[PDB]
Amino acid sequence: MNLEILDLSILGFYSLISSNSFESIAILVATIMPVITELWYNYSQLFALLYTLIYVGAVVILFVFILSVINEKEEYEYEYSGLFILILVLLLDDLDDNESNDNDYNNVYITDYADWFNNYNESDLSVIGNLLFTEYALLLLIISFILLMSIIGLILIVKKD
Amino acid sequence: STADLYGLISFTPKRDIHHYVIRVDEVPGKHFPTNTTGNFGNTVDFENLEPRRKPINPYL
Amino acid sequence: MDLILLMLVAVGLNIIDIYIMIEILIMGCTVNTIYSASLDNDMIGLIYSLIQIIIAGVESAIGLSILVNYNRIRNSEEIE
Amino acid sequence: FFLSEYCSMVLMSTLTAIFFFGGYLPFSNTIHHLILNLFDQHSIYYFIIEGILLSGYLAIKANFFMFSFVWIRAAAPRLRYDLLILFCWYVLLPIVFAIVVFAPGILYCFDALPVII
Amino acid sequence: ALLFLPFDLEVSSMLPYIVSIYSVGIYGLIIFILFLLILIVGFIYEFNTKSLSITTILHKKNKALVKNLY
Amino acid sequence: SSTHTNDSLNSSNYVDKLKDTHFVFENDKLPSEIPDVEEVGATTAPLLSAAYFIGAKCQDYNDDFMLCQKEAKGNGPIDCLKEGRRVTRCASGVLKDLNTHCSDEFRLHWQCLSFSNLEYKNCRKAESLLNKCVFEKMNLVKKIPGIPEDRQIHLKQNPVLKPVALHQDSEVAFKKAQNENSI
Amino acid sequence: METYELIDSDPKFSRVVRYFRPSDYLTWALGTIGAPGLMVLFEKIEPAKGNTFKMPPPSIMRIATTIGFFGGFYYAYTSSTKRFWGYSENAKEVAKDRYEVKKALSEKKSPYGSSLLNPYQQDMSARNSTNSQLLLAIFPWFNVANHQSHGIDLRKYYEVRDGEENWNFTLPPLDQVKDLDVAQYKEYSNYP
Amino acid sequence: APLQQVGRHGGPNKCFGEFQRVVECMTNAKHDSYEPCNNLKNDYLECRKHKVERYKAFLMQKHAEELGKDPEEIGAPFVRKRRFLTSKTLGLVDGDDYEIGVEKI
Amino acid sequence: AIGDYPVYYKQPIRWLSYHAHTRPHVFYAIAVAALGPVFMMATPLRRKFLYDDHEPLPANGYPLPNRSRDKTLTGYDD
Amino acid sequence: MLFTSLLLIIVYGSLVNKSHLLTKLINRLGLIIIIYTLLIHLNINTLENLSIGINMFNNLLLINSFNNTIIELILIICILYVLLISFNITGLSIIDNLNYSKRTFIVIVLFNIIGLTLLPLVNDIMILFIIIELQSYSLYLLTAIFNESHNSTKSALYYFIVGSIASFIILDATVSIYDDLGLTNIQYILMYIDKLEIFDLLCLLFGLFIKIGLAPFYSYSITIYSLSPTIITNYISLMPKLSILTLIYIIMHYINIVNNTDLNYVISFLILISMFIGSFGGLNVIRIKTLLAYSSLLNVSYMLLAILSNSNESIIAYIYYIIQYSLTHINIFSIILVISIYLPIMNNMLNVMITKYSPIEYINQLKNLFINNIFIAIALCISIFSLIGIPPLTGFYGKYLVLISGLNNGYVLLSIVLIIASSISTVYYATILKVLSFDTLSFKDIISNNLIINTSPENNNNEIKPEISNVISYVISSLTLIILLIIIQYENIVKGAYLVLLYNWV
Ligand SMILES: CCCCCCCCCCCCCCCCCC(=O)OC[C@H](COP(=O)(O)OCCN)OC(=O)CCCCCCCCCCCCCCCCC
Repeated sequence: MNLEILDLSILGFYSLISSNSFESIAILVATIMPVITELWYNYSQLFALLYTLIYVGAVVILFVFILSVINEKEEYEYEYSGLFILILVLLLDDLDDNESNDNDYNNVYITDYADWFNNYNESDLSVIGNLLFTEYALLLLIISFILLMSIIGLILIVKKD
Repeated sequence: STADLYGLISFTPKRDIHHYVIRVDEVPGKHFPTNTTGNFGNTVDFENLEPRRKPINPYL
Repeated sequence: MDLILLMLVAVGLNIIDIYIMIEILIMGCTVNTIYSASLDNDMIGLIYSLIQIIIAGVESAIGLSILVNYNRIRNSEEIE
Repeated sequence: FFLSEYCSMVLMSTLTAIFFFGGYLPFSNTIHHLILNLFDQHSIYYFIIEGILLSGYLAIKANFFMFSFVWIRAAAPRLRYDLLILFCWYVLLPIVFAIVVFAPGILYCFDALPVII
Repeated sequence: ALLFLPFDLEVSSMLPYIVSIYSVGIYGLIIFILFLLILIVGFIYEFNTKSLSITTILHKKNKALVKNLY
Repeated sequence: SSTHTNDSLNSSNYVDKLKDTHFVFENDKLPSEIPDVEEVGATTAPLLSAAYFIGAKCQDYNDDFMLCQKEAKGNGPIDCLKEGRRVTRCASGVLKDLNTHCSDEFRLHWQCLSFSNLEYKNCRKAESLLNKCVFEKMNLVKKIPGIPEDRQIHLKQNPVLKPVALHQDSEVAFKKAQNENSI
Repeated sequence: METYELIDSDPKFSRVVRYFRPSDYLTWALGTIGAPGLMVLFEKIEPAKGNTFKMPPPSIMRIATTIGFFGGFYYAYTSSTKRFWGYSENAKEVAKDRYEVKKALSEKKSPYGSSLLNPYQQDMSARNSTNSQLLLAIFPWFNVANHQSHGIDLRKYYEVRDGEENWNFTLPPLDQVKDLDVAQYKEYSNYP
Repeated sequence: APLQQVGRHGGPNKCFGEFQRVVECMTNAKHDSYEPCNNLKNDYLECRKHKVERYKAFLMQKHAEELGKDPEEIGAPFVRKRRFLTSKTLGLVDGDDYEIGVEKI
Repeated sequence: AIGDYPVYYKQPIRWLSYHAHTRPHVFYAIAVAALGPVFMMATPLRRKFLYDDHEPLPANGYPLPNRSRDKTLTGYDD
Repeated sequence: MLFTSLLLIIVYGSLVNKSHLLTKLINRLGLIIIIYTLLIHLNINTLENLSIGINMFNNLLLINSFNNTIIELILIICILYVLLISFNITGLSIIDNLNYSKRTFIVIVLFNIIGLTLLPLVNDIMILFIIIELQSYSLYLLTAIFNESHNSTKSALYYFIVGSIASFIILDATVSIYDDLGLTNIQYILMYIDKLEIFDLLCLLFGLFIKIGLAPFYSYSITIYSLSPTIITNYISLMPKLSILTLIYIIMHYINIVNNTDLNYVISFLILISMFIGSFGGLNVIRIKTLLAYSSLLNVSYMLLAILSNSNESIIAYIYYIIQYSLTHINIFSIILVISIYLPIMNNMLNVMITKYSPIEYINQLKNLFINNIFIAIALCISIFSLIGIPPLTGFYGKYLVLISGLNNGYVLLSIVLIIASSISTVYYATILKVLSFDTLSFKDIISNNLIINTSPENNNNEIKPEISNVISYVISSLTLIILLIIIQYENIVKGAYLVLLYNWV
């Protein structure tokens, strides 16, 4: 039983019924956690950890803004929905989870063959840094330039002075 | 002459999947940061590389 | 269910809820990049994934500051 | 919440011992060999003692920093958080980013760039 | 709090260099410094603008008592 | 490196569940037209212990097998089967000679590697005895190419990095040779 | 197109500055004083405040001189680069280039110089820096490495041209010149 | 020519050689048109997705069903749980069906 | 003029002292950071007076001998 | 030069004290920086050398003679725009002090110019995404430079949200292509142009269409341009189009290799709708900037027909059209900024509220311009007639060259529809001229001492005091006469556009 399917089923239910802004900042965290875990267990543990290191800091800053802008509006308001229309919507959605229509690509299993030629064996992050700091160093230096612009941009927007 | 000159300049030769301009001057993979000799699947010989397709400069 | 734009009901009714949708939508692009790069054993895709994460975090900050100053403008009397 | 806060104190005390005091490495290599030479390595009792010894070195260093957590609480008054923000952003960040440039420059000058082995 | 995000990304951008410092050699080290030197202009900018202060809403100013004599 | 791949065992069985991994066997032997060869039966610790003696004995055959791979131009695993069989036999010859000539010295060294995370720096004493025994009986010298003979790390008198835990058998066997051979 | 002889498809930073003509230094000075001078001209064209002329403050003239100083060097750097590329007349630079290369070859030294970079990094550095002067107006990037990807064949330095007989350089074969690719991979084909 | 398809250890990966032979063909000056390099393009795309090879396996599985062949009699034996890669399955002389240790290497 | 603010291009030494007394968090962070590139500039001195750079690691795969295959090699045949 | 001088200006601006004069002088330093950038770029980049196409920075960028011309055009128009913030537009402090109150105004412009010039050069999907973010972020920061303005901040919020959705669409398109091919460099992807899904590139174009305000995504740009200050609206309504349209042309140049007519039909559908909305949309509007927003949507539809046809005649059409439309755009906004000095002052029905950011907000605030300043009114008439396409103004040859490329490629419907669209949009172009002049005689002998210009003092009553400042007057004079008298040099200018090649060669 792939229990990640159940997790996304609950998350989709709570995204349809979410009312206030605090629930939305919880839908975000309830989305990154399935992403981080599935990356950890299937494809990339490096990027599972990079997601946690960067998105959490963004989440708390996002949460602190909710405190300064919460404006009483959706606590006392009413929503109608209907339990039957919610579950029927989620049932129809769950029916079609085939993002791709290449049946052979989705059904036939493949393998790779290992070789011993790579005797200098290092992590993916060392190769990523090796290329990023040598061949795509321009991409890194532009990213540094964009980060500098954000620093100036945030000040010229928020600072009253 | 003016009519003839415009006919030459404004003619657009046909492009298809068999003839078009690709701006790549050399074959990649002569050097890698590490482990340049991998599975020995790199069958391109850089010692005896055939001449590449040099781009045409119409003003030369 | 996607073609009838069911995602328009899943987005909350605050401006910040639109920000979260944008982050989730961009995060879908990065997960697709990581998945393809890992299958191909290609580090260029993972470099792309790292760039997307950093850039997506930049616009999150720039958009937040605009929303922060927008709220300050409403609370402008500040007689205190 | 109380349990997790004191778990974090033990974790950060143990990380202080790991990042700067060698983790589980013995204080004295001579004494470490003397104690372990009493037990036959072909018996399971050697590995019990070694596990106690190595964790003891980690325990001693972490106990001192858990002591230091209590020690600073009993000696220093509280600092306002708005002063903490200025302290971290105007003092600590410039110093740490100086060392992140200082350290690779020293190592390159003496041809001692680190590798994993 | 907003400026935390640009600096957090800058710190997370040094992770590729940490585990590849030897391989990139002097070329990567110089690029690493250039990455940090461009971001140090943001640090100079924040210091000179005093953007990392506390936004009080009250200000205590000392008025001078003066006499319009005749 | 602990990256998940599709070519070997992954980190845990949750990785297998997500990938629906099938661990597949093939009961067919190699085709009868290809000559047979007995595979090398040594595990990780004995092979690492014997790595520099296989290099000093099979250098011509190792290079010839690798040079065949380069000249194969993609048709590698097929066109170098004959060269590969020479490499396997030569490596087995070294392991055979170790177990008949330097058996106690050899088994001492790779039992220390198993005891010491398979790090060469942790087992210098047993390695020195094995190097001395192999050189006398097989005339094989461990050499690290690209550096002067007197800057080889395994011959360093006062290494900076030393094992925290001492292998008791290596300490005993090192003392015995000290008092009996270097009088 | 009035093309000329290609000297170096990616000239090193030191070579570009050394090969500055006296006019290149003249334009460097013009850029340096052209920025404060334009601030005076703009004030003369239309005063910043009111209707009367006012000299801009010294702090503005200080930062203007710095901006012009960098702008003057970038212009001079691109002026000298065109001669290496063959886009501009470079007869003087060819004679100077041939003397320096033949002198270094006779000493069995690399015309490009020894590098701290391994074969990959020399190749990578040339990929990053070659033709980068076309965007020197947007952001800077210079060749400050001793790589071998300069777009030239060193065999053309082995034919004596007019006005080079008095140099009397005896050139060895290329496989004896230190730190060249054709004299580096002796034992292994993947290690220099 | 920038590097593409770099393996996790810094060298060329499985499909780099296919890509390299495509670039060499497309940029060779001896070719009048790009028709000679069409088979090289399919080979590179087959290296990544194996779509035609998966399609062939689809035909073989389907063709075996219609002739009544048993999937477990014509396929390859497999084990789904890593803990049960036992010495009896591996064929060792003193094999056993007890689970193998996978908790800590 | 007991405690005026020094002008950097007129009194460089006094300008350094002002910031080292009033803004230590700026003066000394820069001073530490300057020691990075300064040591990198002293590297040529080390290569001539203390010891040379090490030989590069064999991190480019198996070292293939730069020669033709030996066609007279025998031994360990089928 | 741009990058190096930006760093000095960033630091220098934060060092000196805050005053309106210092910010104005710092803006003039920005003017010198762009001039030096143009001189350096001209000194090294020439049309004849770049015809082949030269790779830079590990093939991440690719500059050719088609890219180079747009870069110089961007630098030239950016020079003209900085004159607005570097000199007096009106001469009255209540209006002009706005352009000097933000010290980061010039810094953001230099940030955006770097993004504008690099975007047409992108040769990799990774750098395409990075640069399109760099250009977009600077536009958001410029839209919000006046953070004490409620409308300016509201526009920046709308701009950020819509432009982030487009960027995600652009990123999603590149990720799909990388998934298909495993390649990131454009020239490498061109080797597999026949095997990747070509509609993955239409998704890339769709994100670019949002950023140029094409229909059906036109709503946000019409809203943003009307709410933003006139100085901000002048920049953001023109600058993104110079770079993105050039990039769209290069992408469509690669798409035409495989000749997918289904993709050509979807784009033709978007052009057809944009002509209908651009022409009928402006008929019932009262704001001048809302009217110009529809004019921008209409002229983009004309250029996209040349981009869609994508032939030898299309290079000449697009290159000439983009140059002459930028000058007309600059000329009109320069006049609109100037003529705020002729606004009457009260001493009331409909409770009309006018702010300092946009003193000229309604079309009927242009009333009696024929009386207040005949030379400026004629200059505005010449520009509006150029947008109409009255020969022999520059706008006529723009429509003529667009029609040639469109009809040469068999786009019969779009050529007819645009000519109908031109006639429909003439109705609201003429309404500007009706407001300027049609009441001249019935109002010539009236006493108007209640204008904004009358609040200014007089020096000596014996001197001659010009009513408009020197620099802004000379720019309006120069651009208007270029628009009017292009017939003199049209033959030579179009021969130059013949030489601009995009891998034509032979
Ligand atoms: C250690 C476990 C921590 C979580 C345990 C509590 C379980 C509750 C749900 C956790 C997350 C599941 C998905 C929910 C997404 C957010 C939607 C939401 O609004 O929260 C649900 C919660 C229930 O409120 P309820 O009364 O049922 O609905 C409103 C009725 N007008 O309304 C609330 O506002 C309460 C939320 C409390 C704060 C939760 C913060 C999010 C924590 C997520 C961590 C785990 C990540 C998600 C893993 C499951 C994925 C489905």
